[PDB]
Amino acid sequence: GAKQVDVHDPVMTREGDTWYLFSTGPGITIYSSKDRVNWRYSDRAFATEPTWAKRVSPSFDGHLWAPDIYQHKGLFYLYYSVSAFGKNTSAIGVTVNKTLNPASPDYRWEDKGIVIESVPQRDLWNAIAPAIIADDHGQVWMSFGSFWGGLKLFKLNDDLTRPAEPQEWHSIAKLERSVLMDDSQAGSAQIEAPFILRKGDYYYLFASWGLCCRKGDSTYHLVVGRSKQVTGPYLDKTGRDMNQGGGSLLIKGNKRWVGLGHNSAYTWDGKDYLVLHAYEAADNYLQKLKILNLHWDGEGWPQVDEKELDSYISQRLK
Ligand SMILES: [Cl-]
Repeated sequence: GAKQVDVHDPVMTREGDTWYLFSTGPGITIYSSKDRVNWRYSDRAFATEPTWAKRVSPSFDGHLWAPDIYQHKGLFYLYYSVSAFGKNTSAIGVTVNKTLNPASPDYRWEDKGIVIESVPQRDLWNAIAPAIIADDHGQVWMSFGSFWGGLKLFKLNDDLTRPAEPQEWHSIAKLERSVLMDDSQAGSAQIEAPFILRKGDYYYLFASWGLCCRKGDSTYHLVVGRSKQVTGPYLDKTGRDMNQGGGSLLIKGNKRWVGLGHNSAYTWDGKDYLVLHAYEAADNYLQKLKILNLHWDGEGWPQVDEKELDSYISQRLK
């Protein structure tokens, strides 16, 4: 290729011998790769935009946020966020395809509409940044959230397009906020973008703390907690519940990478990987894809080598 690939809020999956990468961007931006390093543009999920997006977000600009990709019964489920900066006029949608290869006769994204929507003054959460997790009991869950009253988990219905009925919800992580604050304001609870990975006997909840998207002043970083059951509670290394501000440091930025986060995490062929964006100080703070090897310490906690922020170098192909 020649330049690193620029992404925000990345997720990944493999179909056959091809890797696919999904990013925040117009219609959700999709790339493909044979080796996880050299990436070509593949498609955008929506050629224009979801038919319903403007009614949720009247000033919608075409950019969909924070995708999650999930394989289930032979299909590909791509969750995506419609929102507006600074507000909780937001909704998570899902669109489904039979395959990820755009040359395939089976290739077509079909929107299934709104999974969940937040409404100002009704909901103390923000319906963005979905992540899908299955448990040991045949059930599938969505975690999501950003600012307001924090991160939530709810049970999905049988087709994975709406909340199961009757509904079942759980709070999984939170930072301080008084309800006397105006309901329309994001607050000081700088927590977002949950992602859950099952490893050994625990579920691990990753979350982003601090502020993204602000050049030299970004404080964005990753913290983690763990729970025996998918529904919590997620505790940190000191035994503090993430519902009361717990979370142990996984990785933070340095002089070259000022802010990093909004991660995913995967087990591929018996090894584990952390997938994130990081803002490159030497290139106008432009967010680059980073894939790091995910290790586990003697106490059962994830660990990464921050040197891989430099040695993992994606390439954008023609
Ligand atoms: Cl995400």
